[PDB]
Amino acid sequence: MVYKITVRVYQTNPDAFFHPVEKTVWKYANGGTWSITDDQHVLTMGGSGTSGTLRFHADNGESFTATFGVHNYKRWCDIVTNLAADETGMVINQQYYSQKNREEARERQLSNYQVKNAKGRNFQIVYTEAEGNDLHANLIIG
Amino acid sequence: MVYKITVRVYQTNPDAFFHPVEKTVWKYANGGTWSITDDQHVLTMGGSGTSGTLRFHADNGESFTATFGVHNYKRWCDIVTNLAADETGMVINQQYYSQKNREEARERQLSNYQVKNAKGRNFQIVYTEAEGNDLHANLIIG
Repeated sequence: MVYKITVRVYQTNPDAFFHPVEKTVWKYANGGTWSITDDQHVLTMGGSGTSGTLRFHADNGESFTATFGVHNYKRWCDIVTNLAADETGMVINQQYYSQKNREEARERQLSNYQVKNAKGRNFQIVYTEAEGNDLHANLIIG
Repeated sequence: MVYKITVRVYQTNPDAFFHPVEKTVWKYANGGTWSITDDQHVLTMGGSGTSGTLRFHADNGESFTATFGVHNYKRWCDIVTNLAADETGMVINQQYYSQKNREEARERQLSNYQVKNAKGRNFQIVYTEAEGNDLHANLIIG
Protein backbone atom coordinates (compact mmCIF):
# COMPACT_ATOMS: atom_id res chain seq x y z
CA MET A 1 0.00 0.00 0.00
CA VAL A 2 1.08 3.59 -0.71
CA TYR A 3 2.80 5.56 2.06
CA LYS A 4 2.67 9.36 2.17
CA ILE A 5 4.81 11.71 4.25
CA THR A 6 3.68 15.34 4.41
CA VAL A 7 6.38 17.69 5.67
CA ARG A 8 5.96 21.20 7.10
CA VAL A 9 9.06 23.38 7.49
CA TYR A 10 9.33 25.73 10.47
CA GLN A 11 12.16 28.26 10.41
CA THR A 12 12.38 29.91 13.82
CA ASN A 13 15.62 31.89 13.52
CA PRO A 14 15.89 35.11 11.42
CA ASP A 15 19.71 34.99 11.43
CA ALA A 16 19.53 32.54 8.53
CA PHE A 17 17.10 31.47 5.81
CA PHE A 18 17.05 27.93 4.43
CA HIS A 19 15.44 26.84 1.18
CA PRO A 20 15.17 23.40 -0.45
CA VAL A 21 17.82 22.84 -3.12
CA GLU A 22 17.44 19.11 -3.78
CA LYS A 23 14.60 16.57 -3.64
CA THR A 24 15.55 12.92 -4.18
CA VAL A 25 13.61 9.64 -4.12
CA TRP A 26 15.10 6.21 -3.41
CA LYS A 27 14.54 3.42 -5.94
CA TYR A 28 13.06 0.74 -3.66
CA ALA A 29 9.32 -0.04 -3.47
CA ASN A 30 8.62 1.30 -6.98
CA GLY A 31 10.19 4.62 -5.97
CA GLY A 32 7.95 7.60 -5.35
CA THR A 33 7.42 11.33 -5.86
CA TRP A 34 8.26 14.61 -4.13
CA SER A 35 5.54 17.21 -4.60
CA ILE A 36 4.16 20.44 -3.15
CA THR A 37 0.71 21.13 -1.70
CA ASP A 38 0.11 24.49 0.02
CA ASP A 39 3.84 24.98 0.74
CA GLN A 40 4.02 21.44 2.12
CA HIS A 41 6.55 18.93 0.82
CA VAL A 42 4.63 15.73 0.07
CA LEU A 43 6.52 12.47 -0.34
CA THR A 44 4.34 9.76 -1.87
CA MET A 45 5.91 6.29 -1.91
CA GLY A 46 4.78 3.14 -3.71
CA GLY A 47 5.06 1.18 -0.49
CA SER A 48 7.22 0.44 2.54
CA GLY A 49 10.98 0.09 2.09
CA THR A 50 11.98 3.38 0.47
CA SER A 51 12.57 7.04 1.31
CA GLY A 52 13.15 10.58 0.10
CA THR A 53 15.75 13.23 0.92
CA LEU A 54 15.34 17.00 1.16
CA ARG A 55 18.50 19.11 1.15
CA PHE A 56 18.26 22.68 2.42
CA HIS A 57 20.71 25.54 2.00
CA ALA A 58 21.09 28.94 3.63
CA ASP A 59 23.04 31.76 1.99
CA ASN A 60 25.42 31.81 4.97
CA GLY A 61 26.83 28.43 3.95
CA GLU A 62 24.83 26.26 6.35
CA SER A 63 23.18 23.16 4.90
CA PHE A 64 21.52 19.93 6.00
CA THR A 65 19.63 16.93 4.64
CA ALA A 66 16.28 15.75 5.96
CA THR A 67 15.41 12.21 4.94
CA PHE A 68 11.96 10.69 5.44
CA GLY A 69 10.95 7.09 4.76
CA VAL A 70 9.14 3.92 5.81
CA HIS A 71 11.04 0.84 6.99
CA ASN A 72 8.96 -2.29 7.62
CA TYR A 73 5.67 -0.36 7.80
CA LYS A 74 7.10 2.05 10.40
CA ARG A 75 8.24 5.59 9.62
CA TRP A 76 11.83 6.75 10.03
CA CYS A 77 13.85 9.95 9.75
CA ASP A 78 17.38 11.30 9.96
CA ILE A 79 19.18 14.63 9.69
CA VAL A 80 22.72 15.05 8.39
CA THR A 81 24.51 18.36 8.98
CA ASN A 82 28.00 19.75 8.27
CA LEU A 83 27.73 18.42 4.71
CA ALA A 84 30.83 18.23 2.53
CA ALA A 85 30.79 19.86 -0.91
CA ASP A 86 30.51 16.45 -2.56
CA GLU A 87 27.74 15.38 -0.19
CA THR A 88 24.65 16.23 -2.22
CA GLY A 89 21.15 15.00 -1.40
CA MET A 90 21.31 12.04 -3.77
CA VAL A 91 24.58 10.96 -2.16
CA ILE A 92 23.04 11.04 1.32
CA ASN A 93 19.81 9.31 0.27
CA GLN A 94 21.68 6.32 -1.16
CA GLN A 95 23.86 6.01 1.96
CA TYR A 96 20.89 4.86 4.04
CA TYR A 97 21.02 1.64 2.02
CA SER A 98 24.79 1.19 1.78
CA GLN A 99 26.50 3.00 4.66
CA LYS A 100 26.36 1.22 8.03
CA ASN A 101 25.59 4.09 10.42
CA ARG A 102 22.95 5.45 8.05
CA GLU A 103 21.29 2.04 7.73
CA GLU A 104 21.11 1.79 11.52
CA ALA A 105 19.45 5.20 11.67
CA ARG A 106 16.73 4.02 9.28
CA GLU A 107 16.29 0.73 11.15
CA ARG A 108 15.71 2.67 14.37
CA GLN A 109 12.35 3.76 12.92
CA LEU A 110 12.32 7.09 14.77
CA SER A 111 9.17 9.21 14.97
CA ASN A 112 11.47 12.08 15.90
CA TYR A 113 15.15 12.99 15.58
CA GLN A 114 17.24 15.95 16.73
CA VAL A 115 20.78 17.09 15.92
CA LYS A 116 22.89 20.26 15.81
CA ASN A 117 25.56 21.49 13.41
CA ALA A 118 29.01 22.87 14.26
CA LYS A 119 27.58 26.37 14.70
CA GLY A 120 25.12 25.14 17.32
CA ARG A 121 21.94 25.47 15.27
CA ASN A 122 19.39 22.78 16.14
CA PHE A 123 17.45 20.77 13.56
CA GLN A 124 14.50 18.55 14.46
CA ILE A 125 12.04 16.24 12.72
CA VAL A 126 8.80 15.46 14.56
CA TYR A 127 6.08 13.18 13.20
CA THR A 128 2.74 14.63 14.30
CA GLU A 129 1.05 11.74 12.53
CA ALA A 130 3.42 8.87 13.28
CA GLU A 131 1.25 5.86 12.40
CA GLY A 132 -0.60 4.50 9.38
CA ASN A 133 -0.09 5.29 5.71
CA ASP A 134 -0.74 9.03 5.91
CA LEU A 135 2.25 10.37 7.85
CA HIS A 136 2.81 14.01 8.79
CA ALA A 137 6.03 15.52 10.13
CA ASN A 138 7.35 18.93 11.18
CA LEU A 139 10.83 20.01 10.14
CA ILE A 140 11.90 22.52 12.77
CA ILE A 141 14.99 24.65 12.15
CA GLY A 142 16.54 26.37 15.16
CA MET B 1 34.00 28.62 -13.31
CA VAL B 2 30.52 28.58 -11.74
CA TYR B 3 27.79 27.52 -14.18
CA LYS B 4 24.06 28.21 -14.13
CA ILE B 5 21.34 26.55 -16.21
CA THR B 6 17.89 28.15 -16.22
CA VAL B 7 15.13 25.81 -17.41
CA ARG B 8 11.73 26.90 -18.70
CA VAL B 9 9.16 24.14 -19.04
CA TYR B 10 6.61 24.29 -21.86
CA GLN B 11 3.61 21.96 -21.95
CA THR B 12 1.85 21.99 -25.32
CA ASN B 13 -0.56 19.06 -25.05
CA PRO B 14 -3.68 19.22 -22.81
CA ASP B 15 -4.15 15.43 -22.94
CA ALA B 16 -1.75 15.21 -20.01
CA PHE B 17 -0.16 17.36 -17.32
CA PHE B 18 3.39 16.84 -16.04
CA HIS B 19 4.93 18.12 -12.83
CA PRO B 20 8.43 17.81 -11.32
CA VAL B 21 8.69 15.03 -8.73
CA GLU B 22 12.45 14.87 -8.19
CA LYS B 23 15.39 17.29 -8.38
CA THR B 24 18.87 15.82 -7.97
CA VAL B 25 22.41 17.21 -8.13
CA TRP B 26 25.51 15.17 -8.95
CA LYS B 27 28.38 15.34 -6.45
CA TYR B 28 31.15 16.38 -8.85
CA ALA B 29 32.55 19.93 -9.10
CA ASN B 30 31.42 20.81 -5.56
CA GLY B 31 27.88 19.79 -6.49
CA GLY B 32 25.25 22.49 -6.81
CA THR B 33 21.63 23.48 -6.18
CA TRP B 34 18.19 23.22 -7.77
CA SER B 35 16.10 26.33 -7.17
CA ILE B 36 13.02 28.15 -8.47
CA THR B 37 12.82 31.71 -9.82
CA ASP B 38 9.59 32.88 -11.48
CA ASP B 39 8.50 29.31 -12.32
CA GLN B 40 11.95 28.66 -13.81
CA HIS B 41 14.08 25.76 -12.60
CA VAL B 42 17.56 27.10 -11.89
CA LEU B 43 20.51 24.71 -11.68
CA THR B 44 23.60 26.34 -10.20
CA MET B 45 26.85 24.36 -10.33
CA GLY B 46 30.20 24.89 -8.62
CA GLY B 47 32.03 24.08 -11.83
CA SER B 48 32.14 22.16 -15.09
CA GLY B 49 31.83 18.39 -14.81
CA THR B 50 28.56 17.88 -12.94
CA SER B 51 24.82 17.89 -13.62
CA GLY B 52 21.28 17.92 -12.27
CA THR B 53 18.30 15.72 -13.08
CA LEU B 54 14.65 16.76 -13.18
CA ARG B 55 12.14 13.91 -13.16
CA PHE B 56 8.62 14.71 -14.35
CA HIS B 57 5.40 12.78 -13.81
CA ALA B 58 1.94 12.97 -15.37
CA ASP B 59 -1.17 11.60 -13.66
CA ASN B 60 -1.72 9.16 -16.54
CA GLY B 61 1.44 7.28 -15.61
CA GLU B 62 3.87 8.87 -18.07
CA SER B 63 7.29 9.88 -16.77
CA PHE B 64 10.70 11.06 -17.97
CA THR B 65 13.95 12.60 -16.79
CA ALA B 66 15.57 15.76 -18.12
CA THR B 67 19.21 16.08 -17.07
CA PHE B 68 21.14 19.32 -17.52
CA GLY B 69 24.82 19.98 -16.89
CA VAL B 70 28.21 21.10 -18.16
CA HIS B 71 30.79 18.76 -19.65
CA ASN B 72 34.23 20.08 -20.60
CA TYR B 73 33.07 23.70 -20.31
CA LYS B 74 30.13 23.10 -22.65
CA ARG B 75 26.48 22.47 -21.81
CA TRP B 76 24.88 19.07 -22.25
CA CYS B 77 21.47 17.45 -21.85
CA ASP B 78 19.69 14.13 -22.18
CA ILE B 79 16.14 12.81 -21.99
CA VAL B 80 15.22 9.34 -20.75
CA THR B 81 11.67 8.18 -21.47
CA ASN B 82 11.98 4.45 -20.77
CA LEU B 83 12.13 4.75 -16.98
CA ALA B 84 12.26 1.40 -15.19
CA ALA B 85 10.18 1.12 -12.01
CA ASP B 86 13.42 1.15 -10.01
CA GLU B 87 14.87 4.07 -11.97
CA THR B 88 14.25 7.28 -10.05
CA GLY B 89 15.91 10.61 -10.86
CA MET B 90 18.85 10.01 -8.53
CA VAL B 91 19.43 6.64 -10.20
CA ILE B 92 19.46 8.19 -13.68
CA ASN B 93 21.66 11.15 -12.69
CA GLN B 94 24.44 8.91 -11.37
CA GLN B 95 24.36 6.67 -14.45
CA TYR B 96 25.82 9.50 -16.55
CA TYR B 97 29.05 8.88 -14.64
CA SER B 98 29.03 5.08 -14.45
CA GLN B 99 27.21 3.60 -17.45
CA LYS B 100 28.99 3.89 -20.81
CA ASN B 101 25.88 4.66 -22.87
CA ARG B 102 24.91 7.51 -20.54
CA GLU B 103 28.53 8.70 -20.39
CA GLU B 104 28.61 9.03 -24.18
CA ALA B 105 25.26 10.83 -24.14
CA ARG B 106 26.71 13.40 -21.75
CA GLU B 107 30.02 13.83 -23.57
CA ARG B 108 28.19 14.69 -26.80
CA GLN B 109 27.55 18.12 -25.26
CA LEU B 110 24.13 18.49 -26.87
CA SER B 111 22.47 21.90 -26.73
CA ASN B 112 19.48 20.36 -28.48
CA TYR B 113 17.85 16.93 -28.17
CA GLN B 114 14.52 15.33 -29.10
CA VAL B 115 13.09 11.95 -28.16
CA LYS B 116 9.73 10.15 -27.81
CA ASN B 117 8.34 7.54 -25.45
CA ALA B 118 6.45 4.34 -26.23
CA LYS B 119 3.12 6.21 -26.36
CA GLY B 120 4.46 8.59 -29.01
CA ARG B 121 4.71 11.75 -26.91
CA ASN B 122 7.65 13.95 -27.88
CA PHE B 123 10.03 15.59 -25.39
CA GLN B 124 12.53 18.29 -26.29
CA ILE B 125 15.37 20.29 -24.72
CA VAL B 126 16.69 23.37 -26.54
CA TYR B 127 19.36 25.76 -25.28
CA THR B 128 18.33 29.26 -26.36
CA GLU B 129 21.53 30.43 -24.70
CA ALA B 130 24.06 27.67 -25.33
CA GLU B 131 27.20 29.70 -24.61
CA GLY B 132 28.98 30.85 -21.46
CA ASN B 133 28.29 30.32 -17.76
CA ASP B 134 24.70 31.60 -17.84
CA LEU B 135 22.92 28.96 -19.91
CA HIS B 136 19.20 28.96 -20.69
CA ALA B 137 17.15 26.00 -21.91
CA ASN B 138 13.55 25.23 -22.80
CA LEU B 139 11.95 21.90 -21.89
CA ILE B 140 9.12 21.36 -24.35
CA ILE B 141 6.60 18.57 -23.75
CA GLY B 142 4.56 17.26 -26.67
